[PDB]
Amino acid sequence: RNPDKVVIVGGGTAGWMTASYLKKAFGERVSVTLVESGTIGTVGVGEATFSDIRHFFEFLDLREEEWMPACNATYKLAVRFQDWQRPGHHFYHPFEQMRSVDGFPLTDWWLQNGPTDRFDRDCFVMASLCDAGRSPRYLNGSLLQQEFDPAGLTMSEHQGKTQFPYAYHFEAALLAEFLSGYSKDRGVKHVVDEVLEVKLDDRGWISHVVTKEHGDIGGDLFVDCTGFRGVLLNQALGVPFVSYQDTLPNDSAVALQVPLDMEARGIPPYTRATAKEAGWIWTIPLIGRIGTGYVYAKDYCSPEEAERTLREFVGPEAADVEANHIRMRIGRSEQSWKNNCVAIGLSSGFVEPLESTGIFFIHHAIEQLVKHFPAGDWHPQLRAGYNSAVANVMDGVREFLVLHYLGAARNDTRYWKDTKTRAVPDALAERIERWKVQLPDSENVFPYYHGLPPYSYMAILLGTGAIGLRPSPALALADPAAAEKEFTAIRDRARFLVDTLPSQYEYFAAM
Amino acid sequence: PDKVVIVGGGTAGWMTASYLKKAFGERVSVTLVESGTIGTVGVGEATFSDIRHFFEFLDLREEEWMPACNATYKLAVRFQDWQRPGHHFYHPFEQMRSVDGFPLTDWWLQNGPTDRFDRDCFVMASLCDAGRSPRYLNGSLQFPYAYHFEAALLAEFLSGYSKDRGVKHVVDEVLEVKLDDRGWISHVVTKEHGDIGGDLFVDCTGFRGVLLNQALGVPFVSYQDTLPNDSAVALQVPLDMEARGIPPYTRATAKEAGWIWTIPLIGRIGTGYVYAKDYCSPEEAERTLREFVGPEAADVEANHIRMRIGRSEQSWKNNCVAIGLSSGFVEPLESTGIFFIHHAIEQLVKHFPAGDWHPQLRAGYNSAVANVMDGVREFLVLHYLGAARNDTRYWKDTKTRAVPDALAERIERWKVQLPDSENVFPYYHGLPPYSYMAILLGTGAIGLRPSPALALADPAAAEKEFTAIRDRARFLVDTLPSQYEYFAAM
Ligand SMILES: Cc1cc2nc3c(=O)[nH]c(=O)nc-3n(C[C@H](O)[C@H](O)[C@H](O)COP(=O)(O)OP(=O)(O)OC[C@H]3O[C@@H](n4cnc5c(N)ncnc54)[C@H](O)[C@@H]3O)c2cc1C
Ligand SMILES: Cc1cc2nc3c(=O)[nH]c(=O)nc-3n(C[C@H](O)[C@H](O)[C@H](O)COP(=O)(O)OP(=O)(O)OC[C@H]3O[C@@H](n4cnc5c(N)ncnc54)[C@H](O)[C@@H]3O)c2cc1C
Ligand SMILES: [Cl-]
Ligand SMILES: [Cl-]
Repeated sequence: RNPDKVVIVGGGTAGWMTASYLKKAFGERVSVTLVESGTIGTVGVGEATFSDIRHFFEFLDLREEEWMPACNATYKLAVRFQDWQRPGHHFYHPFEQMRSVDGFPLTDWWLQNGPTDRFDRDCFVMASLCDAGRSPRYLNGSLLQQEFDPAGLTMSEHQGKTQFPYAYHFEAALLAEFLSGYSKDRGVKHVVDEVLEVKLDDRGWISHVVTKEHGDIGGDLFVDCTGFRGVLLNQALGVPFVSYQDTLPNDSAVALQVPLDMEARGIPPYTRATAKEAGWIWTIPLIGRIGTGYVYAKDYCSPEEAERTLREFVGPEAADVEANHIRMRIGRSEQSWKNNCVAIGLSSGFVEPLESTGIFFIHHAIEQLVKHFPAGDWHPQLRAGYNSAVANVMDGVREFLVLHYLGAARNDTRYWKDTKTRAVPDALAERIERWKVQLPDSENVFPYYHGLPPYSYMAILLGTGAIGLRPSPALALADPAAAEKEFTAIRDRARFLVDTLPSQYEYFAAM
Repeated sequence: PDKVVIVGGGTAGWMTASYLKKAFGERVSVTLVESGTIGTVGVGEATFSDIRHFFEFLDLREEEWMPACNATYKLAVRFQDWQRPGHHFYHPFEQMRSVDGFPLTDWWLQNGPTDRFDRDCFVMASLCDAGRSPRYLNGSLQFPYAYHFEAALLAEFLSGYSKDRGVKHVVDEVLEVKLDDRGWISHVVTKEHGDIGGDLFVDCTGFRGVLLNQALGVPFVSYQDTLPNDSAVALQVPLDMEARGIPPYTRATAKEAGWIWTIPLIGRIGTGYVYAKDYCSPEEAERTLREFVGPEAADVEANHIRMRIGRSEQSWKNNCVAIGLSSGFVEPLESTGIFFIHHAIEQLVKHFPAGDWHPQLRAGYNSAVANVMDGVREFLVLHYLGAARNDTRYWKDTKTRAVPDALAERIERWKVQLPDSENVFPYYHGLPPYSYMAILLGTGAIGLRPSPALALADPAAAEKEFTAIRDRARFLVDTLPSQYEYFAAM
């Protein structure tokens, strides 16, 4: 009858997303205490989200009016992949549902007889808005419809049935500060101190966390949000961490924060991923500045050269700003939940920000935490269900990311030559063989949930260009009519939206 | 044009012929060869949640085909006496509702109003108990309801539909299937129409499997080690449906050595006894069925059937694809027979070999077909593993029989975790997570727990949703007409 006590260790994005979500879900029925270090800094990045993100704010009962201005937040409709196939060309991976004609996806029709040479513009409306720098909403908060006009879906069904599950760019520090206010206004205890030790009982479970100036803080469930450190799960409980470095070599990153005149430049409604000599560079647009970073493998490029490459790429306005060098831990823990300790965030695992899935992992974890929340005698099946769910999301996204590099047609430097000599898991090698003949569907991809629908695999395959696809033979005998009218309908609405929608700065100037 | 030759014309063949001709047409040539001495099986009266998409693909409105086939509506399947004598529950064609991330059945396990989950969580469960029509007397209406109909009448209707679009029809005996060098099919030899050749051959010859199983020697994987029901005896009983109404559902009444189906049609009921030989002989299986229906079924002829339970090792070999009973079959507990056909012909259009036969296309089709069979099979075993009835030797053996290691493990999860999208059969097999919920909750031999989180959650949003369902049901029952009144008007 006494409220279960949850102790959260870490004041990063993971920690406050957990505290606010847990407190919103259970209210005063659950006591939440968040302990964070005052000397240890947060990772400083993580500023683009995934198609899942809208569900998180809806669960928190937060409208865009309340949180977006305080975080310098902007809209994200897609990820623009630049120069991944050949110099000077780009394609979008949009957060938009794939339309089908007579049981066949529009991309399959596009392979038979597509209008233009860009699959993304023909099959996705969002690709036209991105190329025009358009805001998804008119000057009155009206989404893609001039006149005005919610939904109770879970996270998975949101990104599965919502036609336009767009995302956001935002400052990772401002969001954490906002969620700290959201949490503390709902009864979340805040303790700023260092956790010196994790005291375990006789049976190996966490008894309490030993702080320096606040004594022993105990509880029933301990949540590790200490980042790459893994203070509780990896260090204290000794849960082994498995690396993904063998399939995804990128281990390093260097990032800047560049204040720019977001007016002459404009605010592009997407994250850009420009392919480079030893990796790729991200461009995350915000209100007032852009967040840019070079994700690379240091075996192909020195940290010194990587920073200079990044500064040249942005230009003179980034010549003197501080550069943040990060050594990434790529992979995941063998299990994210052992005994009474569950890791959420960088402590659980991480893959390179190629598709901005970092915050997605956190969002998925806390949702699965509520779903598999213990209150009785802790049934092993509950913990097993959580660990398999979290691992499948990680393992699935990892396949999707390797596919980016196996599909890349770029082949100039040693880094991009080695991307095809590197050994892949046998599972993905077989699906690629299936995908060459049978364009990816719900039955030839990774079987368990991992946030990626078939049209995502379609977009990366069609856009990166090295893996040749074919249109299914049935479309050579089908009446192309209906498909050509669907192609026309997409082109028509796109032309209407581009000519009627405002830029983002215009939208954000109108409060 | 690509030449497709279909052997067999008993629902499997005509659904294939009409679907292909509507999908492609003129750019594909279809020839159907059916025996004029060998008949259809000839049952298959109830359908599944997929069936509406089939008629929509054929561009057929309900009024075009339903009266011609004596068709009625199927809102659910009523499982009777599977847990205890006199108790029943429904497995409806209605989406499960979610409150704060948890399915309504999970909330019901925590603090449900009534002792009947189906009445609390499903609206149509109230309509079934009240014998309501899903449509008003003026045609008004996610509810993927199915149909009951005469399989014989639908076959003739589709034949007309097929031949009205260029499907070449031949009535003759296929006496031989001649194989070329590779082992593919050159042509089939008829009795007096000569050889009929083509590029693709479709085996729809039923349990015989003349083309796939006999001519090409594709092995058959038996499911009888986990599903012993191998026999069936069926009747067609003309009735004054006005007196006792037309139920908007298929009933599955558990019996001493199996179960009995009751399929309501226009002017008659389709009913049969699915059973296992070791527990019941065909003669007393007939006796039981007649006593179950009554004096109205004392003189009507009885159709005895030896069922082949399982699936072919592969349904597509070389240039031959088997569709229907030739591909595989499981007992009609959930009416998945025509669903298997509808799925197969849809996969056939998807994996159509208009291109010069890539092995990956054939591999994809066989995987889709096999997993639907394996998934449904797992779902049907759950009916018997979950059934609390324990009176006869037949029902006691359902708890000592062999159980797939995969099933046994995810059952142990379901007892705690409850069926979701991540702990069921991971590939498409027509059954959503809420279908598994209904069977477990209804049959009652397998106990379940609510999620421990719901003990700490605010019930307000859930209690509101239960009330919203009961209110909508109360209104619908009071305003909707009988299913009989509906068809009597139209
Ligand atoms: C280069 C890089 C780029 C990224 N890009 C993206 C992106 O584009 N989109 C996206 O969604 N995600 C991205 N991510 C991931 C994202 O940044 C993280 O998931 C999130 O921002 C922070 O997760 P975290 O709190 O676990 O990490 P951290 O910021 O490291 O959290 C650590 C917290 O725990 C505290 N702490 C640590 N040890 C102790 C201790 N003994 N005692 C007390 N407190 C302690 C620390 O003080 C700190 O508050 C990126 C990550 C990196 C490294
Ligand atoms: C007891 C029982 C109950 C069932 N209940 C349901 C239900 O409730 N709901 C549902 O959806 N499905 C049900 N089914 C399945 C359903 O009956 C079938 O899916 C469908 O109705 C018939 O499939 P078929 O054409 O492959 O079989 P068949 O009817 O046997 O087709 C055989 C055809 O091929 C011809 N033929 C055979 N050999 C030759 C030859 N050498 N040469 C030329 N022609 C040949 C025959 O003349 C015949 O026309 C049930 C099946 C059984 C046995
Ligand atoms: Cl990321
Ligand atoms: Cl069936």
